[PDB]
Amino acid sequence: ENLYFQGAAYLSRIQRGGHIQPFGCTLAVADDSSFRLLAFSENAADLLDLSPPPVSLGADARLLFSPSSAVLLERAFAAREISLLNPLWIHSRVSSKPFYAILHRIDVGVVIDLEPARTEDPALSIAGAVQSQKLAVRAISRLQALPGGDIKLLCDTVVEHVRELTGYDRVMVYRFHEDEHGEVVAESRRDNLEPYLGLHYPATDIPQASRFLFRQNRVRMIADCHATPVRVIQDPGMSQPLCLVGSTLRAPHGCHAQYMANMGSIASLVMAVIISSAMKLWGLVVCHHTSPRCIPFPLRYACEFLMQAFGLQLNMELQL
Ligand SMILES: *[C@H](C)[C@H]1/C(=C/c2[nH]c(/C=C3N=C(/C=C4\NC(=O)C(CC)=C4C)C(C)=C\3CCC(=O)O)c(CCC(=O)O)c2C)NC(=O)[C@@H]1C
Repeated sequence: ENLYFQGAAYLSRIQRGGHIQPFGCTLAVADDSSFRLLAFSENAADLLDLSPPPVSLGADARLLFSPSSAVLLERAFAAREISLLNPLWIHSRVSSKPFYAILHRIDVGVVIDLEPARTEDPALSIAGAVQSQKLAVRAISRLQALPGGDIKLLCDTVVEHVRELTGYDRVMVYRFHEDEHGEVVAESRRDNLEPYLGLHYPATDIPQASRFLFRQNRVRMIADCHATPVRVIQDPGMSQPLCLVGSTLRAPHGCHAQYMANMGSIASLVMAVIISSAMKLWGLVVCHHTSPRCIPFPLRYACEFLMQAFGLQLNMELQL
């Protein structure tokens, strides 16, 4: 309504921008049991230690990974619901470098985001997975244990639990006003950082396109706003840029990358606060770091279900 004069501003370059963040790599793979590579980020061979090259259009994507990894991929692709197995713990074929693989389906096939695992030891990997999930359930029960009719205390508790879970320098709750401008209504930050609590920002800083995408893609991580985006090489038969809207590694729009650089938020993690209207974006939990940061997928998943629990409790206290 207030941003009506923008139309669908930015939506095409956010959905199909052609670039990923360099901390990981992306593969698009045929969804017909051939595992043919349809597209790959130009850094894939480098990140997989693999410089007919194994990373080339039409090659078998399974041959990038260890033989036991290929079996997990075959299972995940054939599963009734691909999201249930995310993330896969898989190894590159030649170097045995471990990755979390996050799979999703698009128009043309399956996208695989590969995020390097910053531990080889499987047991410490499991210990990280486990601790996060149990931290989210603990956070959720602590939100359940909260005296009702106090949205401010709910927001102040959320920011403390998310800051302990994620380790970001600054964690905020950003609430959208009626006129679509926002306000920082709760903050937990490193004590040598200037507070943003109580600050108001124009509606135009978060365009309708971005607000809309947060309904389907509820958690977005940016590892380094200064990182050079990586282009996607695609099969010449694809008539438009790959859909990256569901990718964990989608590069920020250059206007946002510059916004983050000007704010000194080198890294961010942004999560949707969704309530019933059938669903409304009430606000965001916005995490900033003053250095690069890329937390493992299991911690981001644990945040996502904490945020579902926050939305439901918030939606109860609002209808009440
Ligand atoms: C470019 C001309 C204009 C513009 C575009 C733009 N913004 C976003 C998305 C976001 N903008 C913010 C804003 C804030 N972050 C903060 O820390 C604060 C203070 C609390 C504000 C107001 C946020 C949170 C997002 C979401 C980003 C994310 O997903 O992590 C986009 C979408 C970017 C994309 O790639 O998805 C775009 C295009 N921003 C401007 O300021 C210009 C007017």
